[PDB]
Amino acid sequence: SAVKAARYGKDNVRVYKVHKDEKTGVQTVYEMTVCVLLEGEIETSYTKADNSVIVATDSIKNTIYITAKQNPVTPPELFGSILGTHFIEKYNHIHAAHVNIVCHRWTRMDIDGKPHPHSFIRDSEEKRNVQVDVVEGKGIDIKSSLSGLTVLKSTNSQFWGFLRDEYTTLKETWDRILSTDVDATWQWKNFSGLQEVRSHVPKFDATWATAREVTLKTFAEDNSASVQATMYKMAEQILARQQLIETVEYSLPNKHYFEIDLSWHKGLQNTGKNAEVFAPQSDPNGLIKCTVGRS
Amino acid sequence: SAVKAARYGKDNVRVYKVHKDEKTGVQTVYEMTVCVLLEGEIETSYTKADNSVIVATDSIKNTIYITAKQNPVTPPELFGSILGTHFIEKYNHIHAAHVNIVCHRWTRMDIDGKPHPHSFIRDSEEKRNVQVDVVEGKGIDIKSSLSGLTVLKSTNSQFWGFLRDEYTTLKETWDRILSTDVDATWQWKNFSGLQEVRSHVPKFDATWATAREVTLKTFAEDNSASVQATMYKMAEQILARQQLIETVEYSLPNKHYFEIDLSWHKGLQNTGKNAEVFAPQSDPNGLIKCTVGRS
Amino acid sequence: SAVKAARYGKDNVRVYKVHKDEKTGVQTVYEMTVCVLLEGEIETSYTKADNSVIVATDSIKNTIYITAKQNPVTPPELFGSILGTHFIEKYNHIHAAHVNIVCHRWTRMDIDGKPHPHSFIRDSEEKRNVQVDVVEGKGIDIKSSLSGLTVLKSTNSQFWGFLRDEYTTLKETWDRILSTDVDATWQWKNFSGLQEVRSHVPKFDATWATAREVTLKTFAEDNSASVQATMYKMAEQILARQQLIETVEYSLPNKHYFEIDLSWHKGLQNTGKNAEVFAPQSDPNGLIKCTVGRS
Amino acid sequence: SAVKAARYGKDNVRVYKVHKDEKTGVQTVYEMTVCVLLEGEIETSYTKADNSVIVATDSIKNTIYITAKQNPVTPPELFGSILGTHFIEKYNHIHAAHVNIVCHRWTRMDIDGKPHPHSFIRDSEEKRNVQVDVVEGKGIDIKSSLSGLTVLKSTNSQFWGFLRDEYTTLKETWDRILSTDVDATWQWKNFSGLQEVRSHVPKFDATWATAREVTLKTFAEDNSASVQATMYKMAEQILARQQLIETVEYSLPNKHYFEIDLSWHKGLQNTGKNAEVFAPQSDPNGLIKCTVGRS
Ligand SMILES: O=c1[nH]c(=O)c2nn[nH]c2[nH]1
Ligand SMILES: O=c1[nH]c(=O)c2nn[nH]c2[nH]1
Ligand SMILES: O=c1[nH]c(=O)c2nn[nH]c2[nH]1
Ligand SMILES: O=c1[nH]c(=O)c2nn[nH]c2[nH]1
Ligand SMILES: [Ar]
Ligand SMILES: [Ar]
Ligand SMILES: [Ar]
Ligand SMILES: [Ar]
Ligand SMILES: [Ar]
Ligand SMILES: [Ar]
Ligand SMILES: [Ar]
Ligand SMILES: [Ar]
Ligand code: NA
Ligand code: NA
Ligand code: NA
Ligand code: NA
Repeated sequence: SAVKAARYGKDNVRVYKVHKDEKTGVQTVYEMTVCVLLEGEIETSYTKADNSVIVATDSIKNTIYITAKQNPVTPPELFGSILGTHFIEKYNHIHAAHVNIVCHRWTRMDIDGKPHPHSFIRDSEEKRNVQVDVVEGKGIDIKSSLSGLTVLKSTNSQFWGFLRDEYTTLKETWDRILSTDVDATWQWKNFSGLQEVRSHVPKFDATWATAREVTLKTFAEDNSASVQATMYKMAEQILARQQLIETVEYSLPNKHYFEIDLSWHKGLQNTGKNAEVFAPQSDPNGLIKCTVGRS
Repeated sequence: SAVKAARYGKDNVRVYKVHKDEKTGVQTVYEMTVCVLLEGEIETSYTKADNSVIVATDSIKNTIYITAKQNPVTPPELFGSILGTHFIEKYNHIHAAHVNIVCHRWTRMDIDGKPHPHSFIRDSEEKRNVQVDVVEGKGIDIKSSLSGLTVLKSTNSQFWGFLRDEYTTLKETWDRILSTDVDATWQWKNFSGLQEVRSHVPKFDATWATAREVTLKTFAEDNSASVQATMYKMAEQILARQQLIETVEYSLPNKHYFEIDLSWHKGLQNTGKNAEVFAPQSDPNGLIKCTVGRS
Repeated sequence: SAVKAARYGKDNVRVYKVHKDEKTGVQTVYEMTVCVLLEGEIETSYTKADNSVIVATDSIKNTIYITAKQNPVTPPELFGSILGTHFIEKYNHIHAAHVNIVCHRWTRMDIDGKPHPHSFIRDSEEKRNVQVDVVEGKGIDIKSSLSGLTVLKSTNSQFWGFLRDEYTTLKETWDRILSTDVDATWQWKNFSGLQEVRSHVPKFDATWATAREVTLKTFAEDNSASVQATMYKMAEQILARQQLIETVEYSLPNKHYFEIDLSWHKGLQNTGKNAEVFAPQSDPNGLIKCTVGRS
Repeated sequence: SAVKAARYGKDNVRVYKVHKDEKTGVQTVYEMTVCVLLEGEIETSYTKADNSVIVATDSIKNTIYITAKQNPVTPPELFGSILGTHFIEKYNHIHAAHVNIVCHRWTRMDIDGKPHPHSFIRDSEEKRNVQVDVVEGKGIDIKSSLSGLTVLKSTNSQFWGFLRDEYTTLKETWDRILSTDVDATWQWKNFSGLQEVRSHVPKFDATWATAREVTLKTFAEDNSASVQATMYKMAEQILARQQLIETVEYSLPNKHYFEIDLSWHKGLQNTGKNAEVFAPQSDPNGLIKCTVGRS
């Protein structure tokens, strides 16, 4: 047998960084979880117990904290590119660095209507993520995402006109609840290297803001024919709003809220126009995926 | 052998309710998870396979949905009181109903600076909870809480002058990170029954808002001597601002953020006044608890 | 305002210990998660920023590791008793130590039908737990438990003859699935102190083994009238088999498996005697509790 | 813009099936979680609100329960192939069915040393999984796996000879703890369709048994030079033992157990040969991946 593929490194590296403006006393905090996996001429660590080719996962962990000390950790697209570039440049025999970052929310507190200089709240488990693949000779491939953005609308969702056969029980509806956990990913044009990533740094925060704003507005305002039709509208707007993105991907659960027929109890009316009380369904869930690109 | 205590019922009952204003078109959503456990003359269900005494957990589930249909689900102190009162009043042999409610956040979306009439975001995993114990002959005992309120301050936390002996390694500090998940409970004066709960309804939302505001402002503004000293100031203020509360209880983890000595690497300075990059510790954690009452 | 209750210490302390027999080469591993909370004359740490009274949670953490180094970590009732006794004996102003231990399974691997000397599998998420409350002047109160013991029987469960009224939809059944996660606790007679705990050491492993054996055999063999009736028979037998236990407590979810009527599809029969395919329900769940003591 | 890729369906479908031998009274239970995602000529559901092309996720859920009623649910490779084949054959415009199955453990109880006819224990959260991709014109691609197999050895693990530079702090060791959660995947030769999958049905259970046996024996017996070197030995043995597999993939966390220097406390010796008490590290973790094929 032979090694067809291999990658290794350190996962679940928790990092915090603080910025202190000594002039204003304003502090800004950043918290992330980092994974770095390396590829290269490392076959022999698997086949021949040749540890000489292994940059120790412990050393990869140290390198994450050192890089965080010596560079901005924002935007995560840039930090990931710096960290990935370090490994392929430092080590002749390392040819790819795969850097995943989950960014945790620390939103500045407003106390008596003024932003507090050094106190933060985790407003939601919503994440901002990157996958940065730094490949020697093939530049830097960046996927950006937001995930765990949990939303519900109580009307202006519909689902009718779907295929009906001997497997179908679902009633058509012209008025339902729609609730999802938004996972939205935008795939950047290939970058030639760290210089080109740096040249575009402001577009990262901007495009995340756009993706989040388009997601929330389209969800709120679309009189939805389906998850499919609504998610496509989000993707096409994001593409129209950032030329450097090639594709937008959505992965959306349909988190069902079922009507509860109470007519067995004192003729209580709680269906159709009378529906007030619903049973949120933990499982199963619809799962709807799309990747949208330019025509 | 004999039954010394027994309670039974339905846990993890997910409930959603919508209110629709037909004049303004504005919709408001409520989502909770409910547990109801019953006590009474039920020992024979355990000792003698006497199911005649069981109000089926399935029937308790139906009753939660029916009660939500026929009553306001807010504030949760009132809904719990109504639900618990139902069981002890309806069934001669049921003498206690223990109602736990977890309220899930659905915060109205602002789209283009305007509140949306029917679109919501889960803006934190923070919960608002009640435990309502309805006991025949002994009234209604309510504990109200907020939980999952995750906060961090980057400075204006200290920990020095603790006991130092042969078990002590911790360095004194005059400037550290403090981060916690706030679990805060306020225990109401005993209520005689549902009428007395109804007479205090506005105080529930008001006291929750006070508890949250005091928590956030005190956390942000206190130059903290310890978790102990800071949580005590929160509890004090809440007691001073609602005379119908007997006690305020805090349970606070100390979610440690450790400095990282990088001086082994090219003499990099990242401790004391140079500390920028920290290692968030998943475990272990300080756990600090208080119950504060009136002098 | 005044402190009515306070306790503080270190939670989520992960501990591993290995025993190595140098003669046989056989190694034995223990892994636990420990929480120690202290009470005593500590109110001034809350009211007056008086840290002089705090045994640092960091120091409690060190003490857990040192105690594990200097004593057996098994049975957990003994280790907890030793750990708790340390704090109240060492520190004049500490009057109570509350020790919780979760024991993680590391079961020796059988390789080619032979027990391996140093290789282990986590063969369930089932835990063995203790809560050891060491209170100066009032001895040592131990609750022992098994939890996370997940079981299912496919028949020989029934539920009929429960109360039927206008809230009732549940059909009587003489043949259903029963599945639960067993949480079983046995409360020991108060011990005068560490000497008395040491005098009963063999009874801890023996009573845990009895509790587990009775749970499994009674679950498997009882033609169950209800969760209530089955859990009571378990508690009875355990009380009858260890006179040093005062009470046995069960907390059992009813993890519902619902029949699926498929008769709408080509007249497929999948209910009653034809029931083969079921929908496991994540939520809600029955929750049935008992505490059984001696007549 | 345009749809580059799309797939949709139902996730987290919990299924239970029982087999009853009426002759012997022996019952056998199976429990799984199923996901089915469909591809085909469905672009217009996204682009034009054309729901005519949507087989409702609700209908996909019904189809899972009907297929489970009408077919064996074991081995999961076969059930997945039947379920996937159903969608591409039933619907002209559906061209691929992607079927993921997680199999949950229900191990028959031994009561007084005899296997019980209808009582089961969940021995471990270890899963057996399949990914079955049924693609019209391109046959059936099956990945089989075991996951969540949690193991530890207390010695006969080493890690020395790794690269040392200005980023390295890790001490070489000739005797450490090694603990992992095994995720092992074997990729089958492409099958032309359901007939060819059926022709190989016994190899599925056999190859799972082999994979699990090789994993446990190699882990227990290898005097490990690294995770890399040990996982490669497992993969090469599985390939040698089943000709119909093309690749074996392992993904292994290195779940670190750190020594605790206690020499600051009464010169306590707990390092190197004296190491008894360790701190299990929740995070970060080494992550080591390999895909092995034939040379
Ligand atoms: O088995 C190991 N492999 C590695 O790559 C590694 N790096 N640090 N420790 C390690 N252990
Ligand atoms: O065993 C049971 N106990 C109960 O109290 C119950 N209620 N519904 N189903 C039930 N099953
Ligand atoms: O605020 C704190 N309280 C404590 O009791 C403590 N112990 N270690 N660190 C601490 N921080
Ligand atoms: O938005 C929806 N899309 C679907 O594909 C679907 N299927 N059932 N319900 C549904 N809702
Ligand atoms: Ar960070
Ligand atoms: Ar959507
Ligand atoms: Ar609700
Ligand atoms: Ar605090
Ligand atoms: Ar241990
Ligand atoms: Ar039971
Ligand atoms: Ar199944
Ligand atoms: Ar391994
Ligand atoms: Na390189
Ligand atoms: Na009553
Ligand atoms: Na004492
Ligand atoms: Na087809």
